[PDB]
Amino acid sequence: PLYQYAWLIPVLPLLGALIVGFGLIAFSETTSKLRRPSAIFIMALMAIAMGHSLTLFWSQVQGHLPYTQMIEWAAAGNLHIAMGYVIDPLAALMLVIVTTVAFLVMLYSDGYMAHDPGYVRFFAYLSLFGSSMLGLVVSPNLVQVYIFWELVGMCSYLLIGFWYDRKSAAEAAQKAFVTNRVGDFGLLLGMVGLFWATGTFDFAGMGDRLTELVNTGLLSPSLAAILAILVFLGPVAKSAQFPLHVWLPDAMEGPTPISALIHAATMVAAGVFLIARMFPVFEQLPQVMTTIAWTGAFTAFMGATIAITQNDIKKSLAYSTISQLGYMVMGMGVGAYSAGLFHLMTHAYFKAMLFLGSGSVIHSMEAQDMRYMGGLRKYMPITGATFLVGCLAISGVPPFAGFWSKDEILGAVFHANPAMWLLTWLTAGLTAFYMFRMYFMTFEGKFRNVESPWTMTLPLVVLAIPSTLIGFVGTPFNNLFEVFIHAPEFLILGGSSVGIGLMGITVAYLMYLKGTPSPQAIAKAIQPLYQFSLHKWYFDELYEAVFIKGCRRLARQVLEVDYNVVDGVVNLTGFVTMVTGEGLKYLQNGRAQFYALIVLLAVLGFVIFSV
Amino acid sequence: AVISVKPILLAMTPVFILLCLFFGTRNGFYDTDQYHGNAAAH
Amino acid sequence: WLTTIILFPIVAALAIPFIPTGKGRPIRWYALAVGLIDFALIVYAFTNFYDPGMQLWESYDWIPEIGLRWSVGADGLSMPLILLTGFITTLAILAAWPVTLKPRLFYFLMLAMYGGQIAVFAVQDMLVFFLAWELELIPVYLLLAIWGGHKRQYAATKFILYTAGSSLFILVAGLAMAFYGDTVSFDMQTLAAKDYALGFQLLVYAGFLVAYGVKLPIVPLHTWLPDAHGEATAPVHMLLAGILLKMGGYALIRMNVDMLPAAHAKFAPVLVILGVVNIIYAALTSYAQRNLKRKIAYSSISHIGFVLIGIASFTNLGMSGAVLQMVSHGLIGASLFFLVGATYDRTHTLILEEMGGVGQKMKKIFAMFTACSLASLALPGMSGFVAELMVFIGFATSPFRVIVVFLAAVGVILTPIYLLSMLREIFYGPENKELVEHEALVDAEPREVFIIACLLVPIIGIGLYPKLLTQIYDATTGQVIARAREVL
Amino acid sequence: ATDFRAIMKFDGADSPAMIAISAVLILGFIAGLIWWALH
Ligand SMILES: CCCCCCCCCCCCCCCCCC(=O)OC[C@H](CO[C@@H]1O[C@H](CO)[C@H](O)[C@H](O)[C@H]1O)OC(=O)CCCCCCCCCCCCCCCCC
Ligand SMILES: CC1=C(/C=C/C(C)=C/C=C\C(C)=C\C=C\C=C(C)\C=C\C=C(C)\C=C\C2=C(C)CCCC2(C)C)C(C)(C)CCC1
Repeated sequence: PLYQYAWLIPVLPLLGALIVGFGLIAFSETTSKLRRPSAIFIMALMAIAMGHSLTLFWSQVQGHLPYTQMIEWAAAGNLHIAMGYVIDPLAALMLVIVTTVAFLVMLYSDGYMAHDPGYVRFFAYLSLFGSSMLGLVVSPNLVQVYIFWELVGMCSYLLIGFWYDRKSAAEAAQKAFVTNRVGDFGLLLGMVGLFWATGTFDFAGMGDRLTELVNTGLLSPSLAAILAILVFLGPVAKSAQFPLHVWLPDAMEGPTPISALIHAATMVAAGVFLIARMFPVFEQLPQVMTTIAWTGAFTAFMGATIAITQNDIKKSLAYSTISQLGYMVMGMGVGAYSAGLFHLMTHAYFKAMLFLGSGSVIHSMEAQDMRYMGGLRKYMPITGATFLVGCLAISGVPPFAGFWSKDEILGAVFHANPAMWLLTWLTAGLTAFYMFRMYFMTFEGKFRNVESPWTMTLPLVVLAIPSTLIGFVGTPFNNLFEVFIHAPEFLILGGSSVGIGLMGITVAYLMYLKGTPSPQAIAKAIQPLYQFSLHKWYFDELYEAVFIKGCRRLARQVLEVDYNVVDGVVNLTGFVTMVTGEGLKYLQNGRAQFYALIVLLAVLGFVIFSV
Repeated sequence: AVISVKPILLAMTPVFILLCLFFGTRNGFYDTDQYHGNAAAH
Repeated sequence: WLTTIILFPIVAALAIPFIPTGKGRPIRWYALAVGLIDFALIVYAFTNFYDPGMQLWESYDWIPEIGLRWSVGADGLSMPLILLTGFITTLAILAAWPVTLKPRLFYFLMLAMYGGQIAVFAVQDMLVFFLAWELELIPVYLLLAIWGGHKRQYAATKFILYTAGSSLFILVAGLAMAFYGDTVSFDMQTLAAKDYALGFQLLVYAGFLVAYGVKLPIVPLHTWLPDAHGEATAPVHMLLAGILLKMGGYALIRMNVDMLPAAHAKFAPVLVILGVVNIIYAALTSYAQRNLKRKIAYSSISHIGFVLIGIASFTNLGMSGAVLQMVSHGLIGASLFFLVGATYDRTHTLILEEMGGVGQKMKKIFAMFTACSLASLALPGMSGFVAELMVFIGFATSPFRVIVVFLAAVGVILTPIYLLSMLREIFYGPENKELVEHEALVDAEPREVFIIACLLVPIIGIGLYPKLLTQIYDATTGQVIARAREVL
Repeated sequence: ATDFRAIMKFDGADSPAMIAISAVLILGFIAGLIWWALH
């Protein structure tokens, strides 16, 4: 049956890429001119994976218990290492999300990539991405949530640096790799600690052993807390949360399909995915849930504040998705396990729609700047309508899914620690503002400066269907999402969000559509907080000043010590045994009488210390 | 269960020897198209 | 078998001086056939290699007047490295096709140091060990001084001087342990089964250390490495960086953990802090260095710290992490320095800021070099990460081991800094102007791609299912560490 | 030295005084740690 060849899911795409990789290295010209059949081959592989995952998801919602099939990977005398797969319902959900988004985006990128070199290497990278993340999801243990959690990082390095002809992509890829290696430093120390203390890594025994040990002594209270925030320092890098957020928007120098996978709930979700599968390390530690929550909250306020003053559409959606990841991490912090993943399962669809629509408009712009693209929708009906739907999703207007997601999380934040409410609330207002000036500046008005495919547009509709219909698996009258995903009246609270969103959309309508206030003179006047938040909260300059200079100076501080204080000391040995020879030969002077001296006077000292 | 390297090696190394002798013939840049040098790095 | 393995390359090398030619072509095929036949002898003598001790040892008697015996012996701890040298020196010869300057001497010295590298592992006599350790000097000296580099004078001279003056206490130490009692042993086993007092255990240990810490360069005992690995062509370098450092590590294991365990237990913290110093030091000195080759040499110096930590641990896992790191770096650095040699051959330049965007026309070396660079750092799916992870786990499982892990994991951040900065400086960006008018090398002739593909298959096969390489020495390392814990 | 002329362009790092008070820190660091390790 199924559940035996579940390991087959990462292998088909990988294999595809592998073959195509051997086709890009050997037989380069053929596979470079063999564009579309390789594409649909990789697509068939991902489609088999998608059908397999869908059948698993159906067999798991219908009813079954999890089926893990592990194997011993690295062995030694007493201890062991396990590396296999488990299929719990959360894994199946994330699996189907990954597969569907990857299939649709692969079809999209069949059209996004015009006559262009690198049409097959792209799909090779993208199938490797599929394998990597699909293998990350199916993971009983934590060591396997580092292997693929870094394979996805290198694949992001590759995809960002697709256009290696350019210079900005190289720096962006280097940055987005190094920041994730900081995250790896964190999670690696956390793993080595959780193995040092407990003696196993399975996400369930790791909690039983921790609560058992803390019931006794042998480590407490901050000796189980230091190696629990290090684990969280991985998601901070991979889910773009504060303070490791600078890598995500600069990764937008890469293509749009890429930026739609690795900014949907496919890669950055991995962070919160980890936080889902580690609550049996965090639930028995209320000293770090608070840290996680306020981290997510400050991230939300950050991404909401920066995106307003931006003018580049893609680089604005970057801070938007940072903010939404912040909402999810907030929900993870204060208790909620089955409400952060609802926003995840909703955010893997409308944000991808927005990125794909951005790719469509920037492709139909012969750039990238909202200020130089005025009223479209005279030629972009489908893209504009679906962008509008995804824009409604990330704000109020309750029939759409993002309200049903950003009501549960807000309710959880209100019942527990309502001080963190009233900041998230205005932040939702800021979402409603920037996402609708992203529309009124872009798809409505007069086309200021100076037309839509088919393959590029079907995915947007196929994702618009979820983004309007996902909200109805929440809805706390017949809630099915919380029962299928479990951890091991309300109008006064909900309608406030819709009212604040109406405030935001109204302030956006009267300000960019016609502009009866002064969008320029509100920032070309006394107010300096347009410069701030357009220099993106100087963190970038801060790191480039204090940190990148630090190692770059310390390297010389060490290397001259190496080339002078270490090397010169031993070369001095050769110098000494050279000058000794140069100065001792003068004993030999070319005089027989000097030998007559130091022959018999050379001895007669040998008699003095003799008798 | 456990997998052993012995038949893997026995199956790979003849292919390695044959492909080594084969790709020894396949060459290029070093012959005439460029590279007046002599493989010394001076 | 081992005697045939060691003597057939050397004996067949003595035929090269009387071997027809018109320009220099039929020498390299002969050398490659010799290397391939000998590798076949390795892997065919590996069929009858069961997997605890010397699974085959063929002793003889040359000089009974001293105690010298031609005691070859394979082992779980020495057979992977024998395979490694038999594979990687063959691929060095399969990389040295364009050698036109004095090819007879090239393919004689290369075959001489092909038996001079299998012998150091397939030897159990402490005098013949010294002989084989020593006979790497003149061949490497000529390999560096004739072809390869402008500073090759200072490099080769410094190499031979340091690897003679620190090939110095190995004999002294073998003697110092040979005549403690009333038996003229000169044999690994018979001399490991002797009770050595602490008063000179930790003196003979330092004698071994001054030797095994210059070839496995530790804190200042490295300054020969940048000069000898910078002024060196690729196929020379593959040997010099993939086998000899492993020779130091192997001999360190077998002479300081089976044979002086009581002093090992007292000095191991030194090796540990030295290893993390090695990592951070080499990584900073690599990110500072700008040329192209010295960078990767310091990267090797960085990667050896995992070996120091894994040997200076005391569990059954750190040792395997060390050996796995060794077999990993032997496969990684070889491809790295091969690609560096190729890139120099196409550009006739090493310096980074003097070239950029070369990956627009020379867009075959860029992929291979990116892959080997990802393999250098502790990337999962490869053997470079399995070693690091096993080192961390095994060490922490055993200097209050929470600070040294924190300092050794800095390499995880600090390796991609200079590697990816090197990639950015070389291959990314817009093509240079006519300042680079060397005609960007016709992207890696299939013959280079085969080299790196056959170096890049075993590494992935290890990184996915590492037991392939660990099935070899689970028994031997188990016995070694059982002994070293039985003392304590 | 004069070879290290790149983005690595810190001026006050090649002088003998700064090299001395850098080697002091590095040697004292390894020495504090070797004393921490033995004891
Ligand atoms: C039986 C077990 C099976 C398991 C095997 C597991 C290993 C899996 C390996 C899968 C490798 C998939 C990647 C394939 C992409 C190759 C792309 C290529 O060769 O481009 C080669 C391209 C060829 O260039 C392409 O084709 C034409 C060539 O003329 C065009 O002109 C353009 O160059 C471009 O279209 O080279 C370049 O021009 C650009 C190079 C860009 C840099 C790519 C380096 C990527 C290397 C990643 C390798 C990671 C593998 C290690 C990680 C292992 C993870 C387990
Ligand atoms: C010989 C030998 C060995 C080996 C063995 C083993 C370990 C094996 C395994 C094997 C296996 C188990 C296999 C696997 C396979 C895989 C593959 C097949 C993949 C990869 C490859 C390829 C595909 C490549 C390609 C490329 C290039 C070349 C460049 C870059 C890009 C790419 C990556 C694409 C050892 C080490 C012991 C030692 C020495 C000798």
